Parts: sequence; structure tokens; C-alpha cells
Amino acid sequence: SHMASATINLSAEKQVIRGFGGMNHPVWISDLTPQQRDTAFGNGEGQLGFTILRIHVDENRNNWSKEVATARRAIELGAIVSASPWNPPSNMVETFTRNGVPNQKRLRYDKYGDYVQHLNDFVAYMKSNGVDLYAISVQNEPDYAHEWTWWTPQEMLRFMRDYAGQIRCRVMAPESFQYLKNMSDPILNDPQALANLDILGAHFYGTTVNNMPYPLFEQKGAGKELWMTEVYVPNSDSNSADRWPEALEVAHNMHNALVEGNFQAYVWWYIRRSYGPMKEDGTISKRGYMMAHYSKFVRPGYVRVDATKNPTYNVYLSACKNKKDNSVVAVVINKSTEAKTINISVPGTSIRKWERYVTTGSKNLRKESDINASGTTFQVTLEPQSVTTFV
Ligand SMILES: N[C@@H](Cc1c[nH]c[nH+]1)C(=O)O
Repeated sequence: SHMASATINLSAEKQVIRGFGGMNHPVWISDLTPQQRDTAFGNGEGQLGFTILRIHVDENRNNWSKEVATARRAIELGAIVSASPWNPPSNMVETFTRNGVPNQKRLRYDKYGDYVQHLNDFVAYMKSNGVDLYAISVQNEPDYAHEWTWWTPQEMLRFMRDYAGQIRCRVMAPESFQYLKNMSDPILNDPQALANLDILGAHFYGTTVNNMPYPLFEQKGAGKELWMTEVYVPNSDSNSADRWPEALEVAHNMHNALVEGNFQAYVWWYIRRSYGPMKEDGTISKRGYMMAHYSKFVRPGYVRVDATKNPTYNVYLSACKNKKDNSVVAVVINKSTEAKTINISVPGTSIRKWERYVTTGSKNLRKESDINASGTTFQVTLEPQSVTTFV
């Protein structure tokens, strides 16, 4: 009557979750402190439970040592590390005019081999320092490189087809600023380039929900991972990270990445920033608690399953299964100003009790009363303007 229904189908397995996290950049900003590394990558009370660290590949190898402390610590705490370059070493770059704008940067065509060696050198250096990179990217935002190095779709294709097989690591590409398919379609449509791809990386700046599905990747991307490797939402406004109900957009963007995009990873920009998941004082922001609803509970290796995604207006549901014991983690967002009651059917489960943690404008991951199932149905109530994780 006033009650919507949802079904979680534990037998309809979607993508395996790789993880959640954010960026460290100890050259552009201050490195994470030891305390901040634990807060980010630990999963104790008051910690974010991140499992992915993104770092940059500096054009100047003399900066590489600055990455090590944080990356080692992340790995020790159970995270994986991916690395993205913004520019090649300046001796490999040339200028050109793009769309009438002069003095734009690209990798010299005669330096693609030397660029592979630069990337391989970084991989080797980090490995020598106890940082076995999960992946390394060809280029950060090759299609939004006003302030860095541009690659056209065909330049990226040439590198992926003719060079990237020499990289001694998983290769990530193309990290389009907005997941523009023109950057990635040529890779997926060329068998050698596709063979040399390991992770399709994408950013989400201005990416609408209708542009989150990718039919070509569904068709040709078997064995390749799909990662959303950078965003901040809904803005990078100074001191915005505790704004409420604005922060609910973070949860909604993550729900969309997972359910509308089938993404296996979701990685914020700077971990510690006034608009990020960790505030400058080292404590978790409202935006951070939005991330934590997923990161603390949907651990690497869980598998997303089919679940009614939008059971009623302003309510969004995702579900992931732990294949070790077929338990489920459900993250449910209520953006409504009204409370919502959902009958969530989980056919075939032997689970009969969920614990729940709730964030609103006035509390953070507050543990609330357990939900006891009637048979295989869990009736939940969602406070106005809230996110709840059921576990
Ligand atoms: N986060 C990007 C900047 C950006 C905003 N929008 C697109 N790109 C960077 O710092 O490299």
C-alpha cells in the first residue's frame, strides 16, 4: 500500500568487485601522513576501508621515491595500487596545434618505445621498493589534456596495438575524462590492442547515467577489468565535504557506477582534501561516509548481483554477494524527504538477520536495530535523506 518491493537475485551474478579508494599525489599536494594512511586503508571503526590506491607516474624519475611510503603502507593494509601518468618526460614530448589552440603537448611518434621503457622503469622501481603495481595506465585523461599530454583515439590505438604488449604490468587505458567511448572503441575493436589491454579505466566527470552502460565492452571485454579511476562529485567546492544533503550525490554516483556501469572499482580524486572523503584534519567527511557505505562492507572479491535498482522514486538499491558463504551486502539510498519502507525479497537465502548502519545529516554509520526476515523477505525502513548498508 505505502510499501515498495525489491528482489535481490543471488543467482544472477554481475561484476566482481575489485574495490574502492582514491588518489595520493605527494608532489602536487602533501602526502598522506602515517595516521591518514591507516584511516584510509584500514577497515576498523572510523576508517574508510579503501582497497585501491591510485598514484601518479612522475615525468621526473627523481620524484618517484615520494610515492613509496604511502603505496607500501596501502599494500600492507590489503590494498592494490594503480599508477597513472599525466606527461611523459619532456624530452619525449612535442608541441602541436589542436582545434586552433597552439602549444599543445603530445608524445612524439618516434618516442613510443622510449615511453614504454619509462613506464617499465617506474614499474621496476616500485617493485624494487615493495610496491608491486596492479596496473599502470597509458595516460590520464588523454582527451582533456589542455594542461597535460593529449592522445587522439588513433594515437592511443597505435600505442595499445604496437607498444603496450611490452609493458611489464597490467595495462590500463584510456582514462577518458567523461568515459567517452570514442577513446576506447578503437581498442576494443582491434584484436591486438584488446589483447594488450587489461583494464578499461574511465573517469566520470559529467558522465550521465545514460552514458554509463557500454555495450561494446559487454560484447568484447571478456577477461578485462572495468574501473572508474577518478572523479569528485558533485563539485570540488572548497570546504564542501560535509554539505548535506549534497553529499548524497556521492552515494548516488557510486550506486550508478556499480549498477548502471557495471564498474568493478570506484576511485575518488584526492583522498585528503576539503571536498574529499578525508578532511584536512584527518577525519572522515560526509562525502567519505558515503564512500564508506560501500567500501567498508563490499569487499574485494564480492560479486554484484541483480537487484531491483530503483524500487520507488528517490530510492536506489545495490546488492553484492560474498561467495564464501552466500551472504549479501545491500546498500540502499533514500534521497526522499519522506521515509520509505521496502519489502526486499531474497529468494533462496538462508540468512534471516541483517545488521544495518545508517548515515544522515546528523549521524554517521550509526548502527541501528537489526532486521529479522519473515521467510526470505526483509522489510526495511529508510529514514528520510539517508544511506543504509545492510550486512
Ligand atoms: N582531477 C583532474 C582535473 C579535472 C577536472 N575535470 C576533469 N579533469 C586532475 O587534477 O588531473
